[PDB]
Amino acid sequence: KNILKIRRRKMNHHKYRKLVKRTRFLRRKVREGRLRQKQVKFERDLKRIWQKAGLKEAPAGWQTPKIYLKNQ
Amino acid sequence: KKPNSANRKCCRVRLSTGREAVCFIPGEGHSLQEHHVVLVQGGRTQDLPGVKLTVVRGKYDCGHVQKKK
Amino acid sequence: DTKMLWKHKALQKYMENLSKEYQTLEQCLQHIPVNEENRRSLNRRHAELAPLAAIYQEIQETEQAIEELESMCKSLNKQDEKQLQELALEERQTIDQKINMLYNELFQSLVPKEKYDKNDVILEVTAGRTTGGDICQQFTREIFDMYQNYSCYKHWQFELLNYTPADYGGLHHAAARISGDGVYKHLKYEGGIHRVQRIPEVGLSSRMQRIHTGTMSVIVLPQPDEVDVKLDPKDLRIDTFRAKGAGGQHVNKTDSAVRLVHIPTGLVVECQQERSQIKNKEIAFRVLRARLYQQIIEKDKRQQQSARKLQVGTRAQSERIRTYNFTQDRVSDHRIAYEVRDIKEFLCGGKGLDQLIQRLLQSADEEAIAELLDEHLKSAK
RNA sequence: AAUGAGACA
RNA sequence: AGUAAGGUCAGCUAAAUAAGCUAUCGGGCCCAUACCCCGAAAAUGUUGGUUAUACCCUUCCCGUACUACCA
RNA sequence: CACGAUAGCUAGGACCCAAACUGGGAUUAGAUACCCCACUAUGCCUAGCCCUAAACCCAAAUAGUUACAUAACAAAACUAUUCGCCAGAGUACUACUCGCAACUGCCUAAAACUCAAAGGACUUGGCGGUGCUUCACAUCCACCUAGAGGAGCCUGUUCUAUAAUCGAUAAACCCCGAUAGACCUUACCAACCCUUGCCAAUUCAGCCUAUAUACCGCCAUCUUCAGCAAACCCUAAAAAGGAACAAUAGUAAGCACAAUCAUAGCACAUAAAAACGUUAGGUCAAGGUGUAGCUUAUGGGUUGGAAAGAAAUGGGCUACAUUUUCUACAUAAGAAUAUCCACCACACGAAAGUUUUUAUGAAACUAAAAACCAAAGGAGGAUUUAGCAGUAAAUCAAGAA
Ligand SMILES: [K+]
Ligand SMILES: [K+]
Ligand SMILES: [K+]
Ligand SMILES: [K+]
Ligand SMILES: [Mg+2]
Ligand SMILES: [Mg+2]
Ligand SMILES: [Mg+2]
Ligand SMILES: [Mg+2]
Ligand SMILES: [Mg+2]
Ligand SMILES: [Mg+2]
Ligand SMILES: [Mg+2]
Ligand SMILES: [Mg+2]
Ligand SMILES: [Mg+2]
Ligand SMILES: [Mg+2]
Ligand SMILES: [Mg+2]
Ligand SMILES: [Mg+2]
Ligand SMILES: [Mg+2]
Ligand SMILES: [Mg+2]
Ligand SMILES: [Mg+2]
Ligand SMILES: [Mg+2]
Ligand SMILES: [Mg+2]
Ligand SMILES: [Mg+2]
Ligand SMILES: [Mg+2]
Ligand SMILES: [Mg+2]
Ligand SMILES: [Mg+2]
Ligand SMILES: [Mg+2]
Ligand SMILES: [Mg+2]
Ligand SMILES: [Mg+2]
Ligand SMILES: [Mg+2]
Ligand SMILES: [Mg+2]
Ligand SMILES: [Mg+2]
Ligand SMILES: [Mg+2]
Ligand SMILES: [Mg+2]
Ligand SMILES: [Mg+2]
Ligand SMILES: [Mg+2]
Ligand SMILES: [Mg+2]
Ligand SMILES: [Mg+2]
Ligand SMILES: [Mg+2]
Ligand SMILES: [Mg+2]
Ligand SMILES: [Mg+2]
Ligand SMILES: [Mg+2]
Ligand SMILES: [Mg+2]
Ligand SMILES: [Mg+2]
Ligand SMILES: [Mg+2]
Ligand SMILES: [Mg+2]
Ligand SMILES: [Mg+2]
Ligand SMILES: [Mg+2]
Ligand SMILES: [Mg+2]
Ligand SMILES: [Mg+2]
Ligand SMILES: [Mg+2]
Ligand SMILES: [Mg+2]
Ligand SMILES: [Mg+2]
Ligand SMILES: [Mg+2]
Ligand SMILES: [Mg+2]
Ligand SMILES: [Mg+2]
Ligand SMILES: [Mg+2]
Ligand SMILES: [Mg+2]
Repeated sequence: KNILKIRRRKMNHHKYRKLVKRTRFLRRKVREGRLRQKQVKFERDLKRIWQKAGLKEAPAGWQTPKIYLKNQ
Repeated sequence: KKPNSANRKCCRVRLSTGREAVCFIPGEGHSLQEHHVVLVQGGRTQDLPGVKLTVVRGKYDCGHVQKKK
Repeated sequence: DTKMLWKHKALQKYMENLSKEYQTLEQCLQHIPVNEENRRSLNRRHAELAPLAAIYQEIQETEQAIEELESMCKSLNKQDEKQLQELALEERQTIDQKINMLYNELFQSLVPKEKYDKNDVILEVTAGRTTGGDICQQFTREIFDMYQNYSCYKHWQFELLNYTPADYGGLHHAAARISGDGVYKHLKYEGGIHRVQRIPEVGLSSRMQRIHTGTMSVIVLPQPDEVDVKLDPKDLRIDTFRAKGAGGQHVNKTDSAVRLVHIPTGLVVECQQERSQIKNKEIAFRVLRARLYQQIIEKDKRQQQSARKLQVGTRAQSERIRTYNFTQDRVSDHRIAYEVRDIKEFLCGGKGLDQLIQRLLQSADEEAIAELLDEHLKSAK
């Protein structure tokens, strides 16, 4: 019967939900690490825009927000 | 792997592209030593997982199988 | 026999080299004013080859006398026929009597290099993992009792160390120490995998009487000798340097530290714990002895692990040194291609296993001697 | 009242 | 160094009325093993002294533990 | 764009009762589970978030047809317009990436590598601590009688032992091959002899040498179970199945059961029978034989010798008495009776052991009788065997070799 496939998917999900719990703080470090590079790479993309347009400095009053930051 | 059990004479060589791969020696008996030059084909051995190359007998430092004498 | 062994060209050629070398030793000493340091070395080498050179010369004289037998049989007269059959048929047998003494002594005096043979050996048997059931576990018990009875036949001493029975009347694993004079000599080629092919009779596998193949692994490890640390002032350099801490005037004006340096090894042990140098010196000596003793044990572990992880291998039927086929009543060793019948007596130790070991050792000597004779040519070329 | 099968098509 | 402090069945505990559980040995139950039921065996680290012994003290031995500070 | 059970988060309020987690009790080898008791998050109201389900009627929306036509199963088959989705299985409701009031999260979603399969439905068989109905006449429970396990002895295995057989070894081995070993038997061991070495012949005799996993023979067993096999027919296909008596696809023969026969009337009962198969069940050692091995030796003959029981166990005989013991004797008798004691001496129970003698035999080590001797045993732990009437039990006798 099809139960031979639901059980196989049950064990994999049950083992994955223990791999996250055992190494929860390892994922916390990596997630924040990827978020910093995500923000930094976004800054370089905006920095490329104004440099190629001929300007020397970013337009006055423009401070790039940290979109990938925890807020509410 | 079962149900086929034996001792297959293999070797590990580094190819001309720089990669290092596992190869197999067909036939019975060989005199291959370390730092010898051989030629490898693209055949595969069904019994051995992972092995996907075979040395072609009769080229460079490996000769043909020697008849019993 | 020994005559066939001598007829090999490698053995005759090597003895020629000894004959040439032994004569060459005399020529250099008698003629050349050799220096005293070099002269003694040749003198010692001259004495060593003195029995070997004489043995080969007697072989040549004996071989030449055989050539006389061929010539006599050629020139045959009716009256001389009786004389030759009464002399040549006796001289040839007499010649065959003498060559046995020369050839046997050559291998009894050469004595290929041997080591250990006087250290207690631990014999470990396990349960191979190749087939389900107790066919392999039950078979482990039989061979374990085979060696135990074999030790009594060889007048050895058997010391049980570990014994773990299995659920279905078997041996999961076991280990014992065997002490004697020739333990490691005889029990050197018994290490490997012993395959068994039989129809189950007693045990869990007896529920279905179909021929099954199982395996078990035997580990033979020579246990090392004792340890006794020997130290003397020649091996220790003591640097009475100062120490760092908080003692006011006392620390600034006291060398309350010891740096022990083991000259033979190079180890540096420094103790600066207490206030007095006497306390520091006492502890430093104790630590150096303890650390040196630990190094010896770790050396023993590496040697044993590098040996017990070789005989075990991957625990597969592909590797095996002996196959026990109860179905056809044969016990065959793959190395020597020697097959023995009557497994019932073979598994009870005694002469059944002793006879097999004798050919294993003779084959070992044959391989080493044959290679050495070629290696003599390699050194000569 | 927990466990067991190896070289049978 | 000094001081403290302990050794008991194979193992771990409580008592000195040397016991309890487990392990070990024998048997039963089951197709066989384990569980389970039944029966038996088993020790006071060491020497000396403690009416006489043991729980005590002493000697030997192993191992455990704290402290080694002001200049 | 808007919404989305339940669980979960943030803030405030409510709390009868239920209740993850946690604590106690019990069960179990262990029970951080099922069962019992207590109580928290929470289930509830207001405001915000999360956006996941077997979110399954596993069947998409709108118009229709009952024509064509049964893979299987299920909820019968199909046409028109349109959108979404699907390219072997495992890796994978995963890694990396984009968005998200999410931060142990959701959505999107690969590859390296491994295998030649994964998967849907069905058929027969086996099994089920699945349910319903019916039934065990030695039988599972309830229940009857006599015994085994406790002791001695006899005998058979395992282990121990020796230079000194082999085979059986869950039910279906264990007074088994043996209705039978002092030599012989005998196949075992230690020595010492013989090499056309039984016969008409043979570059051949001989082998208790290996293989019951090559076999014929002769059986064990499910089994006092009723089913097996061949011919033929049927099925909108057939792996297979084949009955309804007021009958709906089956038919007549073969083997087995049945009937009959034996135990000198019938009856009943007991014997005898019990197919096809299952366990590669037991037997190369009744004998024969395939294949493999030996051939001045694994063959043949002579002489002597296979002891011994630390210990464990199975099946038996004799007991542990008063329904008994002893004597006479067939069954209506006399006497004894573990206790008393001022001393004594005593019951039941040696089958064992010592000594003597007889029987067989060339040889007694084997058997039997007597005298002496009087030990364990005071109704036997867990557990377990047999029997439904001339049966259990008690007692007597003969025969096979
Ligand atoms: K069925
Ligand atoms: K009995
Ligand atoms: K005889
Ligand atoms: K035969
Ligand atoms: Mg998985
Ligand atoms: Mg190929
Ligand atoms: Mg293939
Ligand atoms: Mg070429
Ligand atoms: Mg060329
Ligand atoms: Mg298994
Ligand atoms: Mg287990
Ligand atoms: Mg919701
Ligand atoms: Mg909710
Ligand atoms: Mg809620
Ligand atoms: Mg949160
Ligand atoms: Mg709240
Ligand atoms: Mg509440
Ligand atoms: Mg409540
Ligand atoms: Mg609890
Ligand atoms: Mg719903
Ligand atoms: Mg769906
Ligand atoms: Mg839908
Ligand atoms: Mg739609
Ligand atoms: Mg609509
Ligand atoms: Mg519609
Ligand atoms: Mg159909
Ligand atoms: Mg397709
Ligand atoms: Mg794929
Ligand atoms: Mg999910
Ligand atoms: Mg995910
Ligand atoms: Mg009964
Ligand atoms: Mg009786
Ligand atoms: Mg008894
Ligand atoms: Mg007995
Ligand atoms: Mg026997
Ligand atoms: Mg047997
Ligand atoms: Mg014979
Ligand atoms: Mg058979
Ligand atoms: Mg009939
Ligand atoms: Mg009749
Ligand atoms: Mg009748
Ligand atoms: Mg009958
Ligand atoms: Mg009948
Ligand atoms: Mg068989
Ligand atoms: Mg059987
Ligand atoms: Mg048999
Ligand atoms: Mg025969
Ligand atoms: Mg036999
Ligand atoms: Mg034959
Ligand atoms: Mg003979
Ligand atoms: Mg008994
Ligand atoms: Mg009987
Ligand atoms: Mg009587
Ligand atoms: Mg009377
Ligand atoms: Mg009496
Ligand atoms: Mg009497
Ligand atoms: Mg008597």
